[PDB]
Amino acid sequence: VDFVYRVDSTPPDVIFRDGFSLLGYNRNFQQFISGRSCSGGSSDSRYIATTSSVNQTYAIARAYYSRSTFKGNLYRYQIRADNNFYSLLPSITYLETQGGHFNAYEKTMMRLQREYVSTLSILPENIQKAVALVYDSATGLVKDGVSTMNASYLGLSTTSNPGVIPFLPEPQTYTQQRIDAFGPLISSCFSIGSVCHSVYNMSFYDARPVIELILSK
Amino acid sequence: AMADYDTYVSNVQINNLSYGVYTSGGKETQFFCIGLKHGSEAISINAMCKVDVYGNHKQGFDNMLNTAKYYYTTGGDVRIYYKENVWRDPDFKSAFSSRELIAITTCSSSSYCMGPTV
Amino acid sequence: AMADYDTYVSNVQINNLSYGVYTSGGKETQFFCIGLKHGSEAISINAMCKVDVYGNHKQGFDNMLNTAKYYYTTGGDVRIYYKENVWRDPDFKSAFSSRELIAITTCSSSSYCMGPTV
Amino acid sequence: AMADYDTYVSNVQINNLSYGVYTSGGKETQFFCIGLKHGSEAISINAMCKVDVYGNHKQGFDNMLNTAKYYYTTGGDVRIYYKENVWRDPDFKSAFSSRELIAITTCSSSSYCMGPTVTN
Amino acid sequence: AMADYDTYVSNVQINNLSYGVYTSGGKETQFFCIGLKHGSEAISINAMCKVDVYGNHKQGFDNMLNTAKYYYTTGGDVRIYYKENVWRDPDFKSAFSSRELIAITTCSSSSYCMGPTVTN
Amino acid sequence: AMADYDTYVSNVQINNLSYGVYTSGGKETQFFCIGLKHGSEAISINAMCKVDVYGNHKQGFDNMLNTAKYYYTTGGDVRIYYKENVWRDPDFKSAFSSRELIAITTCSSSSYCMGPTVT
Amino acid sequence: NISDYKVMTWNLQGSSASTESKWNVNVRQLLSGTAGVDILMVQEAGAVPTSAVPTGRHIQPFGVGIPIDEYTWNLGTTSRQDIRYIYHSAIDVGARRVNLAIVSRQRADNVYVLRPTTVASRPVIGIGLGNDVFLTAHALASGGPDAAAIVRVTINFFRQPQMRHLSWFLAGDFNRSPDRLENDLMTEHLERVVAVLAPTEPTQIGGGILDYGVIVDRAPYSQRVEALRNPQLASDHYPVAFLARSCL
Repeated sequence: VDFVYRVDSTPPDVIFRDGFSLLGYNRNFQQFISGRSCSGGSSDSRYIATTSSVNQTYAIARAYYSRSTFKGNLYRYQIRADNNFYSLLPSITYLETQGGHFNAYEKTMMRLQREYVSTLSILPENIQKAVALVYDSATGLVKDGVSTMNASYLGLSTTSNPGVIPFLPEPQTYTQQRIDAFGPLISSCFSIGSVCHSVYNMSFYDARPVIELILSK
Repeated sequence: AMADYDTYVSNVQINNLSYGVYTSGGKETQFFCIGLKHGSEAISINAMCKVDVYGNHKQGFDNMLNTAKYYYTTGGDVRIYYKENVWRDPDFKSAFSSRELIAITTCSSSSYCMGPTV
Repeated sequence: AMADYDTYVSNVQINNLSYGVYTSGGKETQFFCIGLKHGSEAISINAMCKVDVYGNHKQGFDNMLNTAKYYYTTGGDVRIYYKENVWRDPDFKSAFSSRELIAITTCSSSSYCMGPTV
Repeated sequence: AMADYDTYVSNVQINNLSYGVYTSGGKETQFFCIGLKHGSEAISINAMCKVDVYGNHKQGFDNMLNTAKYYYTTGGDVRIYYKENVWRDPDFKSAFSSRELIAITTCSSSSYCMGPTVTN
Repeated sequence: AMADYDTYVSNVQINNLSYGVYTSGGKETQFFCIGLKHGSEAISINAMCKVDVYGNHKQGFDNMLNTAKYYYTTGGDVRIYYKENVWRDPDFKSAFSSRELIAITTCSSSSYCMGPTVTN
Repeated sequence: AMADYDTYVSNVQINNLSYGVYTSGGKETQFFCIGLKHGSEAISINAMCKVDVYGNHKQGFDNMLNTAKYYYTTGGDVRIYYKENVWRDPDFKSAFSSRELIAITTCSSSSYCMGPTVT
Repeated sequence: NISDYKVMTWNLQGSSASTESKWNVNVRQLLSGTAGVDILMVQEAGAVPTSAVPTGRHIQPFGVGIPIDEYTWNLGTTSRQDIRYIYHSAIDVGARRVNLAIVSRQRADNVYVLRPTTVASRPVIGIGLGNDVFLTAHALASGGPDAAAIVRVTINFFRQPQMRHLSWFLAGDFNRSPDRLENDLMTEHLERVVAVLAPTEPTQIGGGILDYGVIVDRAPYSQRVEALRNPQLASDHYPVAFLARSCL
């Protein structure tokens, strides 16, 4: 994919200066996909989650705007993907050839995310623009407001990495674990607090029971 | 306009659930009940039930049951349509509710939920 | 061309649901309705309903209902096939829609949804 | 006082499930049983069953099965209403339980669960 | 060799799903169709349907639908057994396929799926 | 003891599933089968099935099927009660096995699963 | 960004153990695993491990062209490889043993070699990974009088227009108190351009904080990098790690 997206409440004059920073050093892959190394868990992930879906970012913003206790504005950041951005599936496949097992809840979450992970911090050079998101209290919809183009952006001819994440820890023994989610089955790593900042801290539910319901009866 | 759709409570969450089998009036019933909150606030009208072989509308027991279970899981904002003074069993009324569950619809904002209004 | 498959909206998301029990025309009914949006924007053809004991196709009520619930949960892109001017209950049409839900298919991209086109 | 609702355990979680088919008393049955814990501790009454063609209430087999499975899935706090000394098959009673499952309600706090309570 | 299990594709994924109601040949029907991929590449054998009141095996409509929905949701590797040249409604055939879905089984590895196989 | 509950495998995981429609002995059937493993180990007793209109217990086809799908979803540890030498269709038996699936119970620890045991 | 890597500096000059033992036991300890150190700056390493394998890569460095040798070094087995890259500077001009090395988890895109103006001063070597450059240095033993000049030439090289996009981080044996280096930098009107990152505990056994880091303020999230002494004591110098602080 060429371009991916994140939502943040930090305004463009700050993000275009600093970029996005990793929570920590935790390379564990299934802890990242399940949200356990993200903001609702150990909050030390060595990855930044991005999505290729613009519609998902509308859902992220609605989940924040819909809360009575949330104040402030939200921006969608458009990010050029390069060789440090990985899709999930090749690493899913590779880790399975190491004896790793992902249950149906985790596989379900991963394919819904349309997720590309950055193994490094995301530089302002990769951030092309910011689009303010406007919330309509009467409809609950989120629309595009003012766009701001990043003068520091570099239009390099890169694209996302089609291979496996490097230095992946060898998979741990399988265990059923909570999967943090918010909104319509959005991984918690897409929350604003799942990148390190210079912020409203969304709460998450366990996606497993919800997924179990739509898979059964 | 729509009969039995005149009374509702909007933008609530289902925060409690009850499913049981019970003998009432010489008949073997199933019932379920939902409990409601309004965010962090408790509300007075916060329970309503559905019985499989009693009430104004006996149909839809399984579908309403699973629908209640779903919104209890998601915690999502919903509007509950209910009818008052239905259940006659005085032990059931005091244990649960005298209200019959009519319909459940979602709320896409603090202002709007699907379904008819006054 | 498949009869009743000529009118549809593509790449929408189900962003509202309604399920209820209701007396109409001397029959005890179940119904559900889906609310639609198109990414960021509202659309005019934004509600359509299915009734268990009425409509051009009474079969598949439970299956359609669970399918609607599914895509409401995931928020994924779907194509909605529907039929205009079905429901005759004037209170129902005003509260929900006159449209009967016919089919729901998945969209694997912004370009393609499964099923026939015109 | 709702009949069959005076015996229950509160603020427990379903931590085990059994489902099976079984011949009992010359009839083909289905049954399921739930196992209970109490947070991080065990509980002295921790098993109860439902049979599709036997018991004080034969209705609701599928809905009670689906509901038990749901709370196994969530691990959330429930109250379990049950009836003692119901199953008379001596093999089943010692393999699973003698108790019949009557109702399952949720507990929204450590001190409140939905449904009637006995005052003592 | 089990009858109607001689034709199948292995280690595929269900990446699209259609569910609808439809009058066909004077009968009210329900049907669903699955869309297939093979990892990265598309395949010609990519649409297979089931109809509740038509086909070589009308039983199991709900269970097959739930099964198809399951693997569409997880995106897991499956094997699809199907039967060619079944649906004779020309509008339905042109919109989807003529293949009747017969069975779905799981693929625990790149090289193994559960179910009967044929020699070649 | 409970009849048809004397044969079981404990602390296994369901790692494969089959569901299909099939004509057998002139009757239209549904069936499902479960594949098993024991942690990182393969086990020889690894497939057992249930048929909607055949077997020693024809009841509970959907409930057993949905239960099987659930423990396939979670990969949790289960005990499988089953019965040997039930299915007589030779094409079915060689494709899967002769075993009829009787019950599924959970194992909350490496040493305990729900239900009766034998000595 | 610098904070994305686990960085460490260690001076090998120490006790009775030879350099080979220091590589195969101590350095291995420090780098091993996915949680191991990603970037290790090493001083007074006269030889790379005997396990190391030359790559033959003809490295033509930015700055000045002294011979830098690239090596692969397997920390795992023949079946399960764990390949780290070693960049070693043996000697300068005629004689002058430099004995600087940087060990990296990934192959270097670019290599940098800088010289201060000070007469007998050892060069500064560095490796670029994407937008990040990691450099090491070893100031003169008589009080590190070239320490500020080490930092100065590094600042001035990477403030060139074609280099200003890069984040750089320098760590090594400065042979000078961090406070004294800070005052030198303030004297040279450079205290506001770089941040000195040093542990609170001595880094050589005699006492005194001699091994630490310097980072450009302009590097994004440079304020997250914290200097932390490692407890290891296989030489006269403790290793010093540079690790991102917890976010919150």
